[PDB]
Amino acid sequence: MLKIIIPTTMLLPMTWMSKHNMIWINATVHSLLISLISLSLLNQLGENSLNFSLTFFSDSLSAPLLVLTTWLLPLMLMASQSHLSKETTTRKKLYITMLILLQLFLIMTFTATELILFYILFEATLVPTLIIITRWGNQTERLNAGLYFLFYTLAGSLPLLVALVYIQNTTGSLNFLIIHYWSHPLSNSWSNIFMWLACIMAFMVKMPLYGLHLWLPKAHVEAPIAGSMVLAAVLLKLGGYGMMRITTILNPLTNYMAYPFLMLSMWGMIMTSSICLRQTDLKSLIAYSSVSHMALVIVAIMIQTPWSFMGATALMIAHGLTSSMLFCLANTNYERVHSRTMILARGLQTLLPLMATWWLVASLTNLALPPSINLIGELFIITASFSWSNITIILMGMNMMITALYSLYMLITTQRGKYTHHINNIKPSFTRENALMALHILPLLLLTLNPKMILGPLY
Amino acid sequence: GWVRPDLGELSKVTKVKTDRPLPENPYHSRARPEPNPEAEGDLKPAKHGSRLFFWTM
Ligand SMILES: CCCCCCCCCCCCCCCCC[C@@H](O)O[C@H](CO[C@H](O)CCCCCCCCCCCCCCC)COP(=O)(O)OCC[N+](C)(C)C
Ligand SMILES: CCCCCCCC/C=C\CCCCCCCC(=O)O[C@H](COC(=O)CCCCCCC/C=C/CCCCCCCC)COP(=O)(O)OCCN
Repeated sequence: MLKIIIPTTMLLPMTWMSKHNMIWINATVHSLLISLISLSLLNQLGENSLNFSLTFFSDSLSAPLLVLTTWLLPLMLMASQSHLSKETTTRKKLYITMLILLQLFLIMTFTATELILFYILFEATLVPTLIIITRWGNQTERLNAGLYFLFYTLAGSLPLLVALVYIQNTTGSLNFLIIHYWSHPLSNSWSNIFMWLACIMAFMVKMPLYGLHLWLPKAHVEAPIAGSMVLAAVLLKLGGYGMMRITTILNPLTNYMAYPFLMLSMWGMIMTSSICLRQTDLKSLIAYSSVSHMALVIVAIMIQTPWSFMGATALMIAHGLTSSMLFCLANTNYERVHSRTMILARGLQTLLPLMATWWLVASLTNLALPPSINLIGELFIITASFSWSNITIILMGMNMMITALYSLYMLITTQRGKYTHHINNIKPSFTRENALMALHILPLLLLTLNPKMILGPLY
Repeated sequence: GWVRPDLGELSKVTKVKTDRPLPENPYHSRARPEPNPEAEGDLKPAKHGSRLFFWTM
């Protein structure tokens, strides 16, 4: 794992010692190179995970997440360098440094062998994200958003810290392999109930679970474009990865401790999808869509079947790509017209045709058109839920309809009709923006050909 | 034939010959508790270092 990690660290002084006009070029080139090297973790043994050393290991659950992180960094650099043009050299280097530190923390968190190291890195991701949001955020509301993002997260994660140190005192280890091989059932007692809650609530608030989701519209809407990209594509998946890891010590209690979280996630799926139908802000709509998708992932993890875990992995990856693409698409128009309101600019297909094609493809993967991997994940989760109880189809069926509705609503409102007469500063699409969209989209389509790579450990 | 002792003589510490046996336990002491065993052996480095959560040294 050292081969991936050291170069990422190297990226730091490479950008601090670069000429003022070459920072973006250098960072993008070597980020792409790092992504290529990482691509080699997808070779998986089968029966067990690849254990590089005592400290790091890679899984089939882990490999897809790492490749997505490393691939997301150059895209964030492409998306950032436009609105950061007026910035001083030192502040541009500081912004790139924040992004690099975030990538470094993320890679380590996914591959840490034991929970305490996972916890420390999973929490260290908070600092660069908060700095990005509050320092480079466009609006006044960013300060409030930063506080919401911090406090919601820490209120969940500190009980997890207490629970983890208690578990290592009683078991003797927090190493994930030892944790798995020496697993013993959790009795049904008040102590075990609160241990379960303390082990679960941090990852629940990271997802986010419905009702503990209020930080996400704030933080995802008030952040700069790269902040939003990394918040939706990767940082939401920390909760899913951590839950998939931690639920091995929680059996057989999960059988009934999962009921309220399943109820919240299914009904709130319906709720956030309906909310997307009456939204005046375009980033707000994409944020709530992310919430709806992660509710599906929460259900999949709580019901604890091989098909549900496979579907959850596929949906996490597909959501990460699609949501980042949608945020970038919204940001291009925002850059044009300097407002987030969805009905301000209309009929953009008449003015920007290729960007309208990108819009259509992103909207089609958001509603999970077959045979995209979005539908693969959603279908696997829906089947597992059907096995869990046949009545889930009603909720699942309803959600599919509302998602199609708001996806095509967004597409029709922004691209179709007639253009607003007054706005006359809509310039042709830049090569940078088109290439950013293609680099989001091509990987998703390519993934359909080889579905097993994003499927996970259960496969 | 009595000679008055000179200055400084009655305050001498002198020796006494006696048949009285020297008392063995004039304090009536109990038996002292046993000490703790002791430190012994060669010092080997701690197995697997410190063993703090994730540290390998
Ligand atoms: C808005 C989103 C927030 C996040 C959602 C958090 C969800 C947390 C809810 C926790 C799920 C259930 C908790 C415990 C499981 C059962 C609870 C209890 O009511 O069940 C009965 C328990 O009996 C009684 O109900 C006692 C509990 C009643 C006192 C709790 C107060 C509940 C009021 C609701 C307050 C809201 C809590 C959340 C705050 C936001 C079962 O009978 P019994 O077999 O005997 O007890 C089993 C435990 N044994 C085996 C050790 C004996
Ligand atoms: C952003 C919002 C997130 C909010 C999350 C809050 C809930 C977190 C889960 C519960 C937190 C505290 C759990 C304690 C950590 C686990 C430690 C443990 O398991 O030890 C238990 C101890 O269990 C406890 O003491 C826990 C009692 C609760 C004390 C603090 C109460 C705080 C509020 C509790 C309810 C809220 C939890 C769910 C709320 C979710 C958020 C809405 C058993 O050990 P022993 O003492 O040795 O018992 C057996 C030997 N006789």
